Amino acid sequence: VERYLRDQQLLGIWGCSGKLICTTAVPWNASWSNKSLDRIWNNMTWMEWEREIDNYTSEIYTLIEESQNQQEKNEQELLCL
Amino acid sequence: ASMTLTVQARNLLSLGVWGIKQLQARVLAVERYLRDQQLLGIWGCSGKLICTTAVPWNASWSNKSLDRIWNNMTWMEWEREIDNYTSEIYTLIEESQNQQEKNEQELLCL
Amino acid sequence: EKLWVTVYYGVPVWKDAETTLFCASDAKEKHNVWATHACVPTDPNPQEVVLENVTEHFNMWKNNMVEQMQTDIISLWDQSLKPCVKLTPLCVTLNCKDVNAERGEIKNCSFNITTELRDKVQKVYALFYKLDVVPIDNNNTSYRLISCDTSVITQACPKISFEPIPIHYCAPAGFAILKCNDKTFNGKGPCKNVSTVQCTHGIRPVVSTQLLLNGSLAEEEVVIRSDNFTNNAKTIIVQLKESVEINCTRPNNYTRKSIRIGPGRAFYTMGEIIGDIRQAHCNISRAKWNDTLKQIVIKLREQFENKTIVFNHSSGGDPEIVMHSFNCGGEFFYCNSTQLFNSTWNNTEGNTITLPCRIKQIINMWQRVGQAMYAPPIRGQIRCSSNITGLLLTRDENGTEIFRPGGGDMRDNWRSELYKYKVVKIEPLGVAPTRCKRRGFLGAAGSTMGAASMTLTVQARNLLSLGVWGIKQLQARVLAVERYLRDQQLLGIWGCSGKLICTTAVPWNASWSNKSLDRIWNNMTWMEWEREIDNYTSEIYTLIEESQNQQEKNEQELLCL
Amino acid sequence: PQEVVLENVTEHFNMWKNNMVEQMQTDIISLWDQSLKPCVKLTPLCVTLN
Amino acid sequence: GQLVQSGAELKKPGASVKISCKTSGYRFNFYHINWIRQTAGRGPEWMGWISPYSGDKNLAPAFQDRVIMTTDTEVPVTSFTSTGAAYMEIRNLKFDDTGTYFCAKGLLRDGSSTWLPYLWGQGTLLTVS
Amino acid sequence: QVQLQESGPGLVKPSETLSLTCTVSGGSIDDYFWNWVRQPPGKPLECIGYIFGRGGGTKYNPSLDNRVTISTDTPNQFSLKLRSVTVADTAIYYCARWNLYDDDFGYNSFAVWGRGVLVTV
Amino acid sequence: DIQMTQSPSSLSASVGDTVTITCQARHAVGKNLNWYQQKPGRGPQLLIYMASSRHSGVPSRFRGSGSGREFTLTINNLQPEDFATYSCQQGYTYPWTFGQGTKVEM
Ligand SMILES: *[C@@H]1O[C@H](CO)[C@@H](O[C@@H]2O[C@H](CO)[C@@H](O[C@@H]3O[C@H](CO[C@H]4O[C@H](CO)[C@@H](O)[C@H](O)[C@@H]4O)[C@@H](O)[C@H](O[C@H]4O[C@H](CO)[C@@H](O)[C@H](O)[C@@H]4O)[C@@H]3O)[C@H](O)[C@H]2NC(C)=O)[C@H](O)[C@H]1NC(C)=O
Ligand SMILES: *[C@@H]1O[C@H](CO)[C@@H](O[C@@H]2O[C@H](CO)[C@@H](O)[C@H](O)[C@H]2NC(C)=O)[C@H](O)[C@H]1NC(C)=O
Ligand SMILES: *[C@@H]1O[C@H](CO)[C@@H](O[C@@H]2O[C@H](CO)[C@@H](O)[C@H](O)[C@H]2NC(C)=O)[C@H](O)[C@H]1NC(C)=O
Ligand SMILES: *[C@@H]1O[C@H](CO)[C@@H](O)[C@H](O)[C@H]1NC(C)=O
Ligand SMILES: *[C@@H]1O[C@H](CO)[C@@H](O)[C@H](O)[C@H]1NC(C)=O
Ligand SMILES: *[C@@H]1O[C@H](CO)[C@@H](O)[C@H](O)[C@H]1NC(C)=O
Ligand SMILES: *[C@@H]1O[C@H](CO)[C@@H](O)[C@H](O)[C@H]1NC(C)=O
Ligand SMILES: *[C@@H]1O[C@H](CO)[C@@H](O)[C@H](O)[C@H]1NC(C)=O
Ligand SMILES: *[C@@H]1O[C@H](CO)[C@@H](O)[C@H](O)[C@H]1NC(C)=O
Ligand SMILES: *[C@@H]1O[C@H](CO)[C@@H](O)[C@H](O)[C@H]1NC(C)=O
Ligand SMILES: *[C@@H]1O[C@H](CO)[C@@H](O)[C@H](O)[C@H]1NC(C)=O
Ligand SMILES: *[C@@H]1O[C@H](CO)[C@@H](O)[C@H](O)[C@H]1NC(C)=O
Ligand SMILES: *[C@@H]1O[C@H](CO)[C@@H](O)[C@H](O)[C@H]1NC(C)=O
Ligand SMILES: *[C@@H]1O[C@H](CO)[C@@H](O)[C@H](O)[C@H]1NC(C)=O
Ligand SMILES: *[C@@H]1O[C@H](CO)[C@@H](O)[C@H](O)[C@H]1NC(C)=O
Ligand SMILES: *[C@@H]1O[C@H](CO)[C@@H](O)[C@H](O)[C@H]1NC(C)=O
Ligand SMILES: *[C@@H]1O[C@H](CO)[C@@H](O)[C@H](O)[C@H]1NC(C)=O
Ligand SMILES: *[C@@H]1O[C@H](CO)[C@@H](O)[C@H](O)[C@H]1NC(C)=O
Repeated sequence: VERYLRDQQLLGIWGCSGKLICTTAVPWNASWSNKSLDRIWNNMTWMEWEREIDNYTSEIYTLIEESQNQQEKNEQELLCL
Repeated sequence: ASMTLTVQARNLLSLGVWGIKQLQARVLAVERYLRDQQLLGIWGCSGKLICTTAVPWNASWSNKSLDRIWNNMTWMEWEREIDNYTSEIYTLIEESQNQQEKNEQELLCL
Repeated sequence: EKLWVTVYYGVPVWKDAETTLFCASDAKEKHNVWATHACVPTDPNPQEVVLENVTEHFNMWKNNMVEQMQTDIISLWDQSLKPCVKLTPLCVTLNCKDVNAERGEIKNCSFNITTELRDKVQKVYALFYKLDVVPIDNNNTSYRLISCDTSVITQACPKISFEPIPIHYCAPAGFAILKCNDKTFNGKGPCKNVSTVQCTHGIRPVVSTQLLLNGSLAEEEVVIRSDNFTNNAKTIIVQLKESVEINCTRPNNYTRKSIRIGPGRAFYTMGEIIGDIRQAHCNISRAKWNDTLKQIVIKLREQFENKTIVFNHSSGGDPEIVMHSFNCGGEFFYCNSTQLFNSTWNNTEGNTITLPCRIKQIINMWQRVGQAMYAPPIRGQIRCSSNITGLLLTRDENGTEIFRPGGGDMRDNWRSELYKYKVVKIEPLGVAPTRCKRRGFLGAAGSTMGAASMTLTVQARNLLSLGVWGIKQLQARVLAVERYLRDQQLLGIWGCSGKLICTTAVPWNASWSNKSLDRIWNNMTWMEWEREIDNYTSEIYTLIEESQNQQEKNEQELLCL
Repeated sequence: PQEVVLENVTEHFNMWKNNMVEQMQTDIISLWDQSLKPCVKLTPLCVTLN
Repeated sequence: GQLVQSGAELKKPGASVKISCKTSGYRFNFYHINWIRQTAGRGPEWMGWISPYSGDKNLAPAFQDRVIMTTDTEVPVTSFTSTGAAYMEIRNLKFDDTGTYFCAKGLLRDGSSTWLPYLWGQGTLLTVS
Repeated sequence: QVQLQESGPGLVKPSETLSLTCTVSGGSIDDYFWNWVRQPPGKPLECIGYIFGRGGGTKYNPSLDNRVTISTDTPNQFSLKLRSVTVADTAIYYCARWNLYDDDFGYNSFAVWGRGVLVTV
Repeated sequence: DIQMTQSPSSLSASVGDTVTITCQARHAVGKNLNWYQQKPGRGPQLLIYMASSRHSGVPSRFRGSGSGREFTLTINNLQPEDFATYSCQQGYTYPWTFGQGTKVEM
């Protein structure tokens, strides 16, 4: 129960609660991985990709949660008047 | 503060005297978070960190301008100021949601 | 015509289920045997929504609450006696002589106690009742305690009180208690006036046999309840309108001496006789009992046809089984209830019935063997003031029915009270056809489909969310959270992130229900509908999951490119 | 540790009323009693000593 | 569901009559029960409907001072069925009141067509001569 | 593999003493109640009495007006003495082992029965 | 003493059927009931002790349960070796009364 709640909460803060694949507004920073989509999607396994960018992964998580969702979610509330 | 309210949300889920106690603590945390999710759900604000509700600010609670409510006041001062009336706000939100939902489509689209 | 499946969450539906309920005590410490600490404080005001149009079927004789109460009271009794002194070094051979006066009921017994000091052997004198003392030889003076050879005798702590306190049982989240508010209810059958309560009325767990002491009374007439009424050997619970009164007294005044067993442990026993040796003479007003027997035999003639009804005493045997047994004052009485059932009715001496009673200290409770409790004596007279509230009758051949005071285990002492309450599991999820595409709790349960679909909010809000009682509560709460996450995951896989009412757009086949929307959203309760589509529930659920989410998800995956 | 300093906060700390303290008190007593519990009692040695 | 009525009856002018309707196999409380009379010389007409849940009554305008309707309380026999009864009494019979009186159980509990009679009995022959 | 064998006369006239002996094979007598029981024809089994261990406390069915005495004779034989036997006492008599301990199979039950001997009058 | 009765007094059954025997106590006995099997030429055998525990070596098919004064022995998948006289006994008060006995016939 704890693990499932952790995953669902993490999806919730990112605004992706109802999607298996969700697209965010974070631009890809080349310092995380400066590789083309052919060099990623047809070269690596998910294991290799996840090991490659672990600390960078934590950085991505804090960026998706901290700014993108919140900035897109507060603006809306001030742009409906 | 109203920009840094998603960092205070990913940390609500982390025999013998260190037996029942730890499991109780975990079930406690889980129960609190599930109750808060249920609260947001029944009000119809699921999936939203902040949600906007039909209810009109009665102004009896705090006859203060937004320039002073949202600047000059930290969240602690606001909670102390409006602590007494919180029950009323929640009740308003609930009933308002209810009306905002049953009369909206639940009957038109039945 | 163009109908689609719509999923409704918060439906007022239920099915019979068995679970563990939370015990609640009146707000109003005394270390009372049934611990107050285990049970939560009661809500100041209970809520009793008067469910209208709901006619539920109740059955006292298949009710898991009664067995749960038996288990809970046994557990609390054992836990309350857990830290008290265990009388291990008192099986010693006792040299006993009859007390010079009842005759022979109290025995002056000498014995050698070998305390933990282990450099002395102390000869001590104590009085024991005859019932707790058995011979061990052809010598008329040598005896032992009655049950100390095949059991471990636990002394009850004198600080534990046995006074009844009303105990409530309250439903956990996810379940409900349906109360039958009828006045002449016969235990087993449909109930026309049903309400829903969070907790039951105050229940005094009074322990007694052949007769129910204290508690609620019937409102209309004396009520006679039995499961079959003809198999025999099935307790015929009798609830009365008016209460007779069992005033009971133990005249003898006794002094309580203490004998050291170990550092900080003492055996409390009977010191000497103060005053004359009298007998415990329970007084029941004969006239009132006359009236009660009349108001019972009339109903029994009504139920068993106009046969001659004879009230006989119980069959002879050992005192514990045959004789009535109070729990008054902290002293266990056993009263020879023979004068109360000595009448043939068909169709003059004295005005007060005096029942002799014998006091017993060593007891075997809950019909168990290998365990035994010693109740220490009480200094001073004990003066009860109880109230006749119910009877337990059992049947045994010239056209005469023989009723005797019988009974059973203590479960039958609570079927007499928890006869107007049932535990039901609520399953908030349901489906119904609609035209679209992508009051209190159960107050509208008896309402039609329409106008019950507008109150799901309250049912959804209020349905979900240390020691042995602690572990049971933890398992219960974890199970409730599991159930809640079952519902939430079912809603999520059906694409209802947060919508009590979520339309699916799955086609409404005509092999499930052929009824039109007017005959589906009116003329039926949610119960009848849920029963109707019961078989197809799995198929429908599959269609809501497989046919859409997957395809909708793939589609949305293909929309960004 | 992951300590985060709090800016613009003034809180009224008051020991001698901290639930932490009595919690650890209850805990030390519980552990000590549980640890001692299975060990041998010394009732026999109360016999008089020369 | 079944509705059973008593047999025929003959009375003189100026008398009064009460006729009883007994219901089995359906929940008497839920549905409105209403009375329809088949006249010999005019054809059928509507008398009125009664709602046992609140005891509410509604009568056609010609018979306010002629007929009074009352109802029994249902006795449950199972969870979703019950047996019950209704009674309608007419005062001051004339020759024109000869005809067949029918009960009828209403179609729906709610919606637009709750009032309408749906399920009918055999009819009771009242003769005034 | 504890076995019990009853022995004694198969015919006793009214009013003398009926004497039976149950012999324990396989194992010696141990701290379990050893019980005499009977089955009269057309009646349920009726407990007659029991003795504990090799000489010790006894108990006897109260509804026999003290006509029964049980004692241990040999470390693997015990005996039943029933006085003032009448015609009503014709029965098949069994000796049985009654367990006292809840850590073994057959707690509070006649785990071991003998074959049984028919005694008439 | 505590009177014990059982029902039915006798029943017939074939191989493979399920048989149910009800034992009723005149007074509550907790869970202290035993079920015994008797065959001609052989002493009684213990089937169940403490009203729900099978004795060692008893076939699994024999199922017995109950509480208070009411108990039931259910024999599923009746075997030819299981045709015997079944009796119930109490254990609370001494003398531990037995019961009339039910004979299972072919
Ligand atoms: C136990 O079960 C019974 C039987 O179902 C229920 O009693 C019924 O309750 C319904 C709902 O109130 C009654 O409905 C009738 O509805 C009419 C108007 O409502 C319809 O139309 C409006 C549009 O105007 C829609 O919004 C609405 O959804 C409906 O489609 C009225 O004509 C009726 O009023 C009658 O009674 C009132 C009483 O004061 C009179 O003033 C009117 O003149 C008129 O006679 C009515 O309200 C239905 O008639 C009831 N039937 C019976 C037999 O009582 C119980 O409510 C139910 N219990 C619970 C707790 O729900
Ligand atoms: C059905 O039961 C309910 C609940 O017990 C009854 O309502 C109570 O009626 C009494 C009458 O004196 C009131 O004092 C209570 O306040 C009512 N309780 C609630 C919770 O409303 C009701 O009368 C019963 N109806 C019947 C038998 O027709
Ligand atoms: C129980 O028996 C003991 C001894 O048999 C009694 O104790 C004696 O009581 C008398 C009363 O006059 C005293 O004079 C003696 O000194 C006591 N003897 C001892 C050794 O203490 C006791 O009184 C008896 N109790 C009852 C109620 O009969
Ligand atoms: C394919 O993966 C291998 C293994 O890590 C890597 O060395 C190589 O450069 C990858 N090729 C491309 C074209 O990205
Ligand atoms: C600013 O804050 C101070 C301290 O909370 C308060 O006393 C003062 O009135 C505030 N001023 C305005 C204009 O709101
Ligand atoms: C032990 O009790 C016996 C009982 O006969 C008695 O004779 C003896 O004196 C007692 N011994 C002591 C040391 O008190
Ligand atoms: C009552 O018991 C008798 C015993 O013969 C049985 O036939 C009958 O079916 C039972 N009735 C009910 C309602 O259980
Ligand atoms: C117990 O003492 C009280 C003191 O008032 C007295 O009334 C009573 O009679 C005494 N009991 C006996 C049996 O003498
Ligand atoms: C009970 O009745 C007897 C009759 O003699 C009387 O002496 C005694 O005081 C009565 N007891 C009570 C408690 O009323
Ligand atoms: C029982 O005791 C009460 C105490 O108030 C008294 O009023 C009543 O008369 C007594 N009953 C009898 C039958 O003596
Ligand atoms: C039952 O009562 C009758 C008198 O009505 C009596 O003769 C008979 O012995 C009683 N039976 C018992 C106590 O078993
Ligand atoms: C109750 O008293 C009567 C008085 O005749 C007596 O026969 C009977 O044995 C007593 N009952 C008990 C259980 O001692
Ligand atoms: C029962 O009533 C009869 C007849 O009045 C009487 O002789 C008998 O003694 C009564 N029984 C008891 C136990 O008092
Ligand atoms: C009522 O009690 C009286 C004595 O008060 C007794 O004579 C009478 O028989 C009793 N009534 C009945 C109906 O037996
Ligand atoms: C016992 O009955 C009397 C009758 O007046 C009543 O006042 C009293 O409250 C009752 N006691 C209980 C505990 O119900
Ligand atoms: C309403 O339900 C009842 C109960 O099954 C049934 O008799 C009746 O015909 C239903 N109404 C319609 C219009 O089908
Ligand atoms: C649903 O299953 C039940 C199981 O008892 C059966 O009686 C009923 O006929 C089934 N209904 C269907 C397939 O509609
Ligand atoms: C062991 O002793 C038992 C006693 O009955 C006997 O049956 C068995 O045959 C013995 N073992 C051997 C190997 O003979």
